[PDB]
Amino acid sequence: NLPPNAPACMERQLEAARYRSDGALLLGASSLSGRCWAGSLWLFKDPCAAPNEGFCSAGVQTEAGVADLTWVGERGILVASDSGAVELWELDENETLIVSKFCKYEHDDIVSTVSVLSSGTQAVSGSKDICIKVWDLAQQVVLSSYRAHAAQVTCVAASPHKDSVFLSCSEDNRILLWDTRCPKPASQIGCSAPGYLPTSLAWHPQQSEVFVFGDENGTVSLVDTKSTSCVLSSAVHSQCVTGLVFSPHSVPFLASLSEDCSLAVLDSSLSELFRSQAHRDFVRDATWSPLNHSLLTTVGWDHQVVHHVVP
Amino acid sequence: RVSSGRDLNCVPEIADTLGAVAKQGFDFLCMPVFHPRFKREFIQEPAKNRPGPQTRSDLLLSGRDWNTLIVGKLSPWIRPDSKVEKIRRNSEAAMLQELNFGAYLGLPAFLLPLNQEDNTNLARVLTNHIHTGHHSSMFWMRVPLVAPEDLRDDIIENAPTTHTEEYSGEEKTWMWWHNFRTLCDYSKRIAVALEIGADLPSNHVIDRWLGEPIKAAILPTSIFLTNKKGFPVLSKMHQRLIFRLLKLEVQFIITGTNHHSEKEFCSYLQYLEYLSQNRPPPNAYELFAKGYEDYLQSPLQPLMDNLESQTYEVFEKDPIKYSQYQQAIYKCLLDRVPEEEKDTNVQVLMVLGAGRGPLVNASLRAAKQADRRIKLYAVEKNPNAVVTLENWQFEEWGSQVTVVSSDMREWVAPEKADIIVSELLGSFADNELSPECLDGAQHFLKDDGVSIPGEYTSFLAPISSSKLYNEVRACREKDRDPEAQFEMPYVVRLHNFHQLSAPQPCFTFSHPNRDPMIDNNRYCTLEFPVEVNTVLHGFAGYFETVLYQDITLSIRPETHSPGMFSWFPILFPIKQPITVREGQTICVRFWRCSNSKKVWYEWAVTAPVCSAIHNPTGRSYTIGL
Ligand SMILES: Nc1ncnc2c1nc1n2[C@@H]2O[C@@H]([C@@H](O)[C@H]2O)[C@@H](c2ccc(F)c(F)c2)CCN1
Repeated sequence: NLPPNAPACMERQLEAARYRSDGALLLGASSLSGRCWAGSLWLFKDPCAAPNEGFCSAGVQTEAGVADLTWVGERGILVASDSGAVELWELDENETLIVSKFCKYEHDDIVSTVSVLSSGTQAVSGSKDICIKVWDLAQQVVLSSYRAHAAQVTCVAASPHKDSVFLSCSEDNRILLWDTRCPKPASQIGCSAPGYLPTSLAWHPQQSEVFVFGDENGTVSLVDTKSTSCVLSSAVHSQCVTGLVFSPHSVPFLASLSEDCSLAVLDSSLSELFRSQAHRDFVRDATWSPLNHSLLTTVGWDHQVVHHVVP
Repeated sequence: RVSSGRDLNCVPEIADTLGAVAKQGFDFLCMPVFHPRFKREFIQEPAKNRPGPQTRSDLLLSGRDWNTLIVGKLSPWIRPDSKVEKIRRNSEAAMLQELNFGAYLGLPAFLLPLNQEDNTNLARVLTNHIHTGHHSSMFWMRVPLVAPEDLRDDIIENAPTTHTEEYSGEEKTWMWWHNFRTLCDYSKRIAVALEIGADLPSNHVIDRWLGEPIKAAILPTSIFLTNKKGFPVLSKMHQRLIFRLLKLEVQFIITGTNHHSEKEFCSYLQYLEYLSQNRPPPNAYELFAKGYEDYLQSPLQPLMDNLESQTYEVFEKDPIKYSQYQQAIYKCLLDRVPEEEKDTNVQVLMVLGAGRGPLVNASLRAAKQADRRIKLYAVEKNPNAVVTLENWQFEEWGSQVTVVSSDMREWVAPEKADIIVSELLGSFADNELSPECLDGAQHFLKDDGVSIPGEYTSFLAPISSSKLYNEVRACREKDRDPEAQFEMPYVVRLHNFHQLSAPQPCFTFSHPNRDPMIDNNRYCTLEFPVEVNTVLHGFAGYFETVLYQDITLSIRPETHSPGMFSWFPILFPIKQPITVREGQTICVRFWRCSNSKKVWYEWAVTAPVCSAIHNPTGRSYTIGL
């Protein structure tokens, strides 16, 4: 059986995989080829049934493609769209449908990265239009708009606990540390060398002054904000690092994504513990199960949902 | 009206999206031909064997629609000048694939960005595509007026924006373009899509794009202000630029999402049409010139060639020209015969090169106006023109006019003249051989005789125009020097160009020439002070003439005789363009040379660098004596 207003077909290119604190799986997918270039949002209360369409809890189709996604609590879905819009999709009371709360066209090009700030009432979006926008999710408006960068914004990552703080990186070779509290909010941080372009950002979930970034040449970097001259880095991938996700563990593992179609799992020293070649196309997301902490669920452009067992 | 298009980097259903933009009032659409986010791999397995389709089918539009309504767009992940080998290699293959798909589709144009200094490998890959079969497709290089790094918000505390003026730095985007089009060897198929931002740069920066092949202007919604009634409008400075760009007949492109959500997307368009309809009207010169803009013509040689009937017709529909000739004759006759002699002293007036007779009639209207007596002689070498003259002499003029069917240099006159009148001038004054003709004629002028015109001077000005250089470069003919097209002047209504310095007088001739040893050969050195950074492509020539006293004719822009749409400026190209820095002087040498059979010009730039001497011995160009 298929839920109401949901299509019987799923878009081949899987963009985002996000677990809710209960364990239900959020899927964002785009049609990147063929006649129709659109997107969709899917919910799976049974995560082992995904990617299969006729065995979902909820499903909706968007006008344009899904470049990025984030949970807004337990019933909210914040969408980075090709349309230049930031979309907030409100979940149903019975959690059967996915209904459009707001769709605002503020960015002048594809919105590529979205991150919800620690309060859950504010969010930051990064776009190909080179802008960075701070959003108020209740009033459905842009609070602040920053042209800090000189090239397309690749990754915006909100800090774990400060609403003022978020990282951003761009094809202009800048990693910017932000604090909405300063009159000049952004601050250029990173390694001594200019190196390769920054592609992915992830804060440490415990050390609040520490983060990790992946470059376009497959190198993962461990950076402390204070020292501002990178401590440790390993060449984890043969191609661009798409995403970096820390495990929910008190002592966390780092999941490394790539266009080399592999997933790697690393420790504190960035050493390789696990690697999966399960995917036949680009690895686009990773989420660890809130329930089984040793489980890691990846999605790819090969329309595969691979559930991993990390020891 | 206005040729305008819509820029979209998001098209979910190609058929629906096209109808919507046509409904809004757009003549075309700029869109991706592969999904912008859809990165393809060409070397490494498993991503290399990604199953198809790789984009949407060509069957989704008619051939006509692809040919006329769709401008293709390069995918933004394609970076042929990336510092990462792997990315460079995939971007090359991806660029070829998308460019070849655009060619397959039959697209009229395709957009590629210049968003950084180094675009060498992008230029290499485009050049190789351009030489892979002969096609008519155009390439639009998306360049901003202001680099994004120079317009960023001053919000990075440890990396502030440079407030210090950097004259050359503010023109960096022109250098990105110049290098790219130099590397691509000035392909006629490569043009500019000039992206205009919120805050315009210095006037000098906007002045660099003078003479450049601007085919499209990109206006983002972000740059439109909001008027009191909520409509999108532009700053007075932004309006000036649009007015300057309408003259270039560019296609305007609207990019970005709608920020005037109260109104529709035709709102941004309606402002452009409104601005289009509210421009200072095209004057008699601007209206006549329409169609001839930067169109290269050969200078007339009416001595060597017998002009066709319709050439005479063009240079007759100029009443200002013959009002001034009439006035110069009127004023001369009064100075030669006083009121007491107004019926005893009859003046020998010779029209030398009478054409179809408008100068003859002008000498008639100037005899009755001055109420003085004249005996007219109408000399003309062109026997076909003499047909029109001899029919005029029979049907209207009568015994007053004596038509002479001869060249003025070979004619034996029965009596000496009081006034010899002629229009033997061209766009560079002496370029139709007025000195030589009038020297061969002054023997039959009285010792106190008047020549109308009595003096003429040519002027030169250095110009920049990569459009006109390319236009010339295209004039190669088989069975002649592959470079002879740069060693000849062109009559051209100079349009898309930049005058680098004030016109300065070159060669002057006076009539009659009282010199015991008359020499029509010349050598002139000019020093043109340049206050811009530019590229010199050639020299525009104009003239000035004194018919009689204060009565003059001019095509020098400063002193232009108003209404004289007849004469267009001449262009003297140079084989190789020359970089000129701000503060430098352009020094040019010009010679007027001759032998018994022919006359020609030779020219060379000596400063800031040397050129070759152009047209040595009249090898590429001569004026037949
Ligand atoms: N050495 C010479 N002996 C006798 N006649 C000569 C001549 N040289 C020229 N002419 C004849 O005079 C005119 C031509 O008809 C020409 O055949 C004249 C002209 C050109 C274009 C016009 F539209 C125009 F109205 C008038 C200029 C050319 N000079």
